[PDB]
Amino acid sequence: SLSRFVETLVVADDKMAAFHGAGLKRYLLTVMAAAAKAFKHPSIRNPVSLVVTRLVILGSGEEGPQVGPSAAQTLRSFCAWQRGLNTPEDSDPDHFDTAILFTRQDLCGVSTCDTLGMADVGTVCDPARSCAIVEDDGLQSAFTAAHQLGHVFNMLHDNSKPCISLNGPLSTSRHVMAPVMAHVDPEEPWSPCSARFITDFLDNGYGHCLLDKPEAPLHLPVTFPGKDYDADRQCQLTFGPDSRHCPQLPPPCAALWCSGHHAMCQTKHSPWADGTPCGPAQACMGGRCL
Ligand SMILES: [Ca+2]
Ligand SMILES: [Ca+2]
Ligand SMILES: [Zn+2]
Repeated sequence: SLSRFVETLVVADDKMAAFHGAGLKRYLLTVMAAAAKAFKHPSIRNPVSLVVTRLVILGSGEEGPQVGPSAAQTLRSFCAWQRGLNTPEDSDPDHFDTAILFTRQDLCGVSTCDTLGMADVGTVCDPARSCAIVEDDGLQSAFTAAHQLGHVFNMLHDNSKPCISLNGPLSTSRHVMAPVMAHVDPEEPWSPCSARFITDFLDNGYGHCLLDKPEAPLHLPVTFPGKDYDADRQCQLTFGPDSRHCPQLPPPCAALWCSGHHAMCQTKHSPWADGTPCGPAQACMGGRCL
């Protein structure tokens, strides 16, 4: 089976910078790594290799895309912007196959949105339309990412009419292309339905532009995200610099609860990052302490 490469542009926005500071590039790489690990899983049934060839960080001095107010607007804004950066032929190292915008603007509290982001379906090799938006809110934005790129590869939600047929009645929502905020089974990240829709896409020659290998991609961390950022840090990434992990809430791994201000524990209900210590000889995998 012919091996694919997705030459990804990554764009961090004006507010993503304020939030992450110097820690940004590393953060963004840690997330992208994590998305890339999902596309590399045998469950997708295709040798797809997610790869960052460019990374751009804006100001505040750098006239970027007009992000906000909505998610639908942000995507049309981004996709028109991102083109001024691309090149005519996939022969120039600067040519990228798809683009992703991470923003820390609350779009999904003012506007409708897919998970915490948006994308069109089946666009991988259309430079005018191959692009995505993700609202960042922690390491788990690596799955928001994959879900949106999934759509880029012509995937649909696992609760659509076509997907019920293929996944079977006893299907769970523990996969990347589930319409809810996901808790992806890492033994089986992609469902049968997602596995098929991509196969058909690539087989019908829609991934013709993913065949060239980029000469110099950015290095992606090979350590777990829970080792790179501990529980407190992960909490800090979701909610703010003052947020500490509330470990006391059972079961370990299933939900990252973080402190806030009397005093409280809050949650976005997305698991602890994979490889967070949760026991003496234990770390978390897919929201469980194994
Ligand atoms: Ca190229
Ligand atoms: Ca390419
Ligand atoms: Zn979706």
